[PDB]
Amino acid sequence: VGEKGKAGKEEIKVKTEPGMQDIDAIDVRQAIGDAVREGLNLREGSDADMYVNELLKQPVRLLMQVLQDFYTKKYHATSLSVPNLLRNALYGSMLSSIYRAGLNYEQHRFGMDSLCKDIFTYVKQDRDFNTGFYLRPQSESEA
Amino acid sequence: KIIINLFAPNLPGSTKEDDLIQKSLRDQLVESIRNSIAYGRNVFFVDGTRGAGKTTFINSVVKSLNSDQDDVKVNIKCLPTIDPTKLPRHEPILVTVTARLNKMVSDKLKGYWASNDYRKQKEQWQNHLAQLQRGLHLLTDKEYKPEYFSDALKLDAQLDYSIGGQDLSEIFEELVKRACEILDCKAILITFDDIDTQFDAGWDVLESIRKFFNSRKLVVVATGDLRLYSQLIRGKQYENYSKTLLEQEKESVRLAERGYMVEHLEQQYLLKLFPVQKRIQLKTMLQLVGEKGKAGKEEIKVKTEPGMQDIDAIDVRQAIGDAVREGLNLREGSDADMYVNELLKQPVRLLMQVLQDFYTKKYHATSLSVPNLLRNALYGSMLSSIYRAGLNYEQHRFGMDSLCKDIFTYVKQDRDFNTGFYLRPQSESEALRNCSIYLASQVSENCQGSLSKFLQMLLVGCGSVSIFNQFVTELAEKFEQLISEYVAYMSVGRIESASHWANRCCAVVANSPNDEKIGVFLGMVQLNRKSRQHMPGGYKKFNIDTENGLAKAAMASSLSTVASNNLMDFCSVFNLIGAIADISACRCERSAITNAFNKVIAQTTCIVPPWSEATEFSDAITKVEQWLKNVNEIEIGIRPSALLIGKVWSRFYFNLNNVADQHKTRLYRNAEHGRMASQSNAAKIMRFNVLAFLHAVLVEESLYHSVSDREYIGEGLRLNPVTSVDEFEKKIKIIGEKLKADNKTWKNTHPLFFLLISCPILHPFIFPVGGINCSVKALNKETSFNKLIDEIVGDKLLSDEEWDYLTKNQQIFQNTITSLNSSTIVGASYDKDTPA
Amino acid sequence: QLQRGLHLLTDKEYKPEYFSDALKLDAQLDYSIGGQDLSEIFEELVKRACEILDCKAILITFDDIDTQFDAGWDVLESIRKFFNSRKLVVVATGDLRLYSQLIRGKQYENYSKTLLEQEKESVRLAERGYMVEHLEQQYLLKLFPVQKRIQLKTMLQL
Ligand SMILES: Nc1ncnc2c1ncn2[C@@H]1O[C@H](COP(=O)(O)OP(=O)(O)OP(=O)(O)O)[C@@H](O)[C@H]1O
Repeated sequence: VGEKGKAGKEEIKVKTEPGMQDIDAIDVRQAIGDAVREGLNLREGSDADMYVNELLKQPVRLLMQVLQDFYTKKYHATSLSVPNLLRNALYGSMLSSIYRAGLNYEQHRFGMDSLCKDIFTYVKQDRDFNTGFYLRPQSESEA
Repeated sequence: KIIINLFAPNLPGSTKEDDLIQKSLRDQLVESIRNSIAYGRNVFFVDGTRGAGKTTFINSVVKSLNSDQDDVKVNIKCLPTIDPTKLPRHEPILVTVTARLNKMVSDKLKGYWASNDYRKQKEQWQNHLAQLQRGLHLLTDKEYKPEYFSDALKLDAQLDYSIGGQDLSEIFEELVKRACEILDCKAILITFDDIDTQFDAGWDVLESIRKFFNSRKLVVVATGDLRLYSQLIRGKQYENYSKTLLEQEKESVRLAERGYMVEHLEQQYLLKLFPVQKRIQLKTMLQLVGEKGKAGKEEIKVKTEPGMQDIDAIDVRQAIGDAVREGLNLREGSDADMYVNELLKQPVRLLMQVLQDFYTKKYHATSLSVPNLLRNALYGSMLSSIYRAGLNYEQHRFGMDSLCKDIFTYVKQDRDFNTGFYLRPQSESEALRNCSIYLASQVSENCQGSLSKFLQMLLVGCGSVSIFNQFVTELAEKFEQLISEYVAYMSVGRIESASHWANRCCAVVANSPNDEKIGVFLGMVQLNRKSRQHMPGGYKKFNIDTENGLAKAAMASSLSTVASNNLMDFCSVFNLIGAIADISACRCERSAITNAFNKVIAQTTCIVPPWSEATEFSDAITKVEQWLKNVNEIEIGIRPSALLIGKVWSRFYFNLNNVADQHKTRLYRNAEHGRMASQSNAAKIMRFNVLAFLHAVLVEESLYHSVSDREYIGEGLRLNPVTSVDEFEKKIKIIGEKLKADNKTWKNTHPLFFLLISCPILHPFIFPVGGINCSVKALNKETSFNKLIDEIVGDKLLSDEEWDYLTKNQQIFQNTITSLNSSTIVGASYDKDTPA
Repeated sequence: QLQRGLHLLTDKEYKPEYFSDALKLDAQLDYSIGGQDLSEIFEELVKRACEILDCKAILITFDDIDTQFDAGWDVLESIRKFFNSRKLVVVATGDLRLYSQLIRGKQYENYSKTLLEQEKESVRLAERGYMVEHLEQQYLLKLFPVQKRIQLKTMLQL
């Protein structure tokens, strides 16, 4: 699908609601971009571009599981907390990488001090000190 | 409406509707299952840690789907829940599913009313069972036999079998399809119980689901822990590797990618089996009850005593709090609910067995010692954590000595020597966080209805933690060896008396290498034991016989002697605290008070530790006996806590650091009078040291003692005065006019502080002769300060002439130390003078 | 009847077919405990032998295990499991610090080999040593009461 400015090999579209017409199906990058931008609270910039690109680099199974879980939960909730709903979707797929790092994998332990421990564990695992706290996917390890 | 009955059995089998903690999940999981059938593998997962209630929850789902069989348009038949841990070791899961499915089909065959309908479908079911019978060896074979090839080519099975290879996946798929026709259902629900007891057995469950349960006629729900499944799956992907490659490619460049590859295999294996959109997390009790005031997800109530109805139930958050508010002797605030929050995050099995062992022994006792009831509950509930943390397990030794040993070892592992003696449930570990509330119930139990034992935790429990931190740790494996000497020297867990520990503690504060040779240590002053030439002012060798009856007795307890290279008499404040603890243990008899007064000064031979390289007397016992009778009449209603004991020591210990160095240099030639705040002679160092402890018991106990419901110190800055008395005076002044506003006494609100301000030993230290500052404003605050003490105590400490003699620079005093200021402190050569 | 139950001593596995012979009460001796109890069969065997021999008790004597101290584990296990009756007196000889070394090795065999390798930290290893030392000091106390222990004296003492 390219890199948001390239005429890619294929044009993939996603139906994010039940009964959506194939004609009115938004682009795959936009569907992922909607979750990242409205979930991680980002604007139109290189910060969101690298997140969505990294989600494209994920396996198709992992990509669809994030896509399916996020939008299926979103539709039921609307009948908001998009970051929370995305946190539900991001949790399941990015769960095996949590254990490889040492994150907080208990929802009851979703304490603000744990995130400080999590990020400190993250930046320690990232091995970058002056830029690790940016929470950028600049690492060379998929975890 | 979730009403948990604590006196009910509260077991997965005995759990019914209206007391299911997980009800929104059960309602929404059933709908998700039904919708997936109305429209490959259809597998749902219910996640949760051990004891989260997976077995209780998943049984309700089977019950929910079983009820109203024909009424629901979508028909689902549920097999009985399969528990992999209780199955035979080598019995395949496919055998278990078929055996349970066969009985469900067989009972339906016996239910028909038409002979031909029953006869025709019975042989079809038997035909599929025979095919499965023929092919089960494909699972349990250690090798292939050429005789099987001729059986594989047998295409006379009479069924479709779109692929012919004797595929057990296809044989079971047709068997399930036939079973749905007989049972008249759209799908069959295979249910798997959690594997937390033995997760080794969960590999066959995982393998069977992907190999055999791929039919659209099958829906699977499994419970367990994903992190427990992950280590199970990842431990199998390591078995796919060739072992020879493992030792040969041991380099970190290939071992990293090998660990990376297994993570990729584990990540997709978990995603292949359990889709994320099908997963469900069992919410913890904290996640269901909410926070302090914010409304939670559901509202849940509990029944604490038998025989009440549902309207008498109370919320689980309150019931756990009341067991901690009373069990740990904590008032409502940010330090009591953190224990409730920590218990809410605990597994439900662990939480029920806390609220059961507590209230079962509370209703059977009230038909008390609530701290003792909770401690018994938390002893068994946290028992595995206690063994892991290396504490004392014997219930027949739950005494004062064991508790002080636990505190030292708890902070030895908590890595928190600064504030780790609050026993706060704040540690990153799980065992130490569990023992943080078991030990916090130990303190609230042993130090309940007592004063001698409360100071024992304050001085020996919290004290030995702090003295190690600042005076012994600098010498440190060595650290474990050093503790093997520090605990042995200080006799932690085997003390005789608080003064005996103090006679060793005062050495330790001096054993540590301190510069400038000044004898103003932390919480003590090293009074010179001899004299020489060039002694300016009225300064001489310290004398004990100079003081009168009570003054001699009070300072005799305060004195300590170390048997170093040269014997060094030490006067401290821990000895006063040690003596009070020893005296408060003595009963009303006057034949034993003199023993607690004389065991402290004589026969004291404290050798340096291995890590160190180098009749007016009767007029005081009548006051002690009166105070001792005043102790036993109020000390019963004393309700302290591990937080309060630690917090009091925290304020107390910081003052000793302030006094030690702020008065270290302020010693000059004209310091004997102590008229001005600049002069800080040895009679002022210890005057503030005692006032430091009286203030630590003043502010901290006004904040956390559970007997008081509303604050008394009030909004302001708490600076624990050193070199001054004004802010100490004002806080007593505020409470005096505060207790009068609501017409409340000075005894019930501050039972702990009242019995220490009225202690006969501390009285000659409040107003010494080299003490009180004599400026116009200093006497202005101290005139009311002495009056305030007399008012709260109930009797005058100094008469009109006694105060006037101290303010204006002879009449002997028995309730006031005199010769202390004349004494000179070791290493303080007064070659200078006090600046104006 | 003792021969019928000897297989339990030497069997390397349980035979489900023997459960039918572990349920028969056809014996007129009327053993109070459930069927196939070697500890009980030997008790009436010894009780019967006391009547024939016309004696109050039978003295079972064991030599020392100096030349092979692994052979003494069966002696220790047979004494507690079987030789516990008012009709039986047992006298054993041998180095007590050799029996202790033999019992200590057996108490370590009750630990799973995976746990021993996976928990080598000092805090757990020291606790294991305390448990093993406590376990084998009580084993000697039950097997050999202190008031019945006798220590041979050497020439220097005599
Ligand atoms: N809905 C409930 N109502 C009351 N008590 C409950 C409930 N759910 C769980 N409990 C309590 O918590 C305990 C947890 O046991 P449960 O079997 O439900 O959990 P599990 O650890 O996932 O299962 P298993 O015993 O199979 O390992 C129960 O024994 C019971 O005491």
